[PDB]
Amino acid sequence: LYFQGHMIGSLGLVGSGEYLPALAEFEKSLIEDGIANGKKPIFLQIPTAAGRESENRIEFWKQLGRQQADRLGYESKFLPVLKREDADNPEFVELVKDAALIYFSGGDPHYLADTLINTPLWQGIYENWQSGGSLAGCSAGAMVLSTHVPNFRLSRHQSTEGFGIIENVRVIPHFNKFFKWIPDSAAKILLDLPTDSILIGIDEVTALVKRSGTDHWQVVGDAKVHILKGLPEQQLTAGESISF
Repeated sequence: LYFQGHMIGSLGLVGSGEYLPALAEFEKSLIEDGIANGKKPIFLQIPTAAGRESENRIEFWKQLGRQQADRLGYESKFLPVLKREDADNPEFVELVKDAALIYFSGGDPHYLADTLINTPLWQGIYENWQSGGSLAGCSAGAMVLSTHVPNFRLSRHQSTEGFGIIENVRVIPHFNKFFKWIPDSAAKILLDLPTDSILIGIDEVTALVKRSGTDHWQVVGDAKVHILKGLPEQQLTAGESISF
C-alpha cells in the first residue's frame, strides 16, 4: 500500500482510433496499469484538442468515450476543457490528480498545446502520471507530448511548444494517410524540425506504449510504427519492442 505511487505511469502514443473497439484492449490495459499503481479506476477523457469544434462534435466525443468506458467496465470522466480559462477549474484540477488513465483525444494539436501548456490542469495531469497513472494521446494528443509541434502553415522554425514529456521523441500520427492530405512543403516541415532527436511515425489504429516499470516501448494494434530519424530506419509491428 504505502509502497504505491513511486513509479511513472504507462505512456501511450496512438496514431488514430481512440475509444474504438480495435484499441479497446489497449485502453483497458492502460487503465489496469494505473489501477495496479493505486489510482482510482477512472477513464478520464480530455477533448481539448477539439475545443474549437461544434457543441455537437464535443458531445459526440463525450458519447464515444463513454461507450468505450462502458464496454471496458470503468467509469469515465469527461473533462469539458475547451478553452484555457477552463484549465483553471479547481474541480477539474482535483480530478486529474487521481486517475488510472488520462487520455488526450484528437483534434488540433496547436490548440491543445496552447490551451493547456503551463496550466494548473496540466500540472495535475503531470503529477498524476509521475505518480503512476497512465497517460495517452491519440493523433493530436500524441503530437503535443513532444517539446515542439510542427506548424505547416509557417515554417520549421515556428513550431508550437508542446508539453515536452517525451523529451527526445516526436510522433507523426495517421502515418499511412497524413501525407495524402498535405502538400510537399508541409510534408517537409512535418518530417524535419530543428528541435528533433528521434522521429517516429505511427500508423492508424496502431500505438506505441512504454509500460509502467519498464523502459522500452512496445508496438500495439493493427499496423506499423516507423522509425524515421535519430535511429536506423525500421518498421515495427505488434509485439515488437524498441528502446529510445
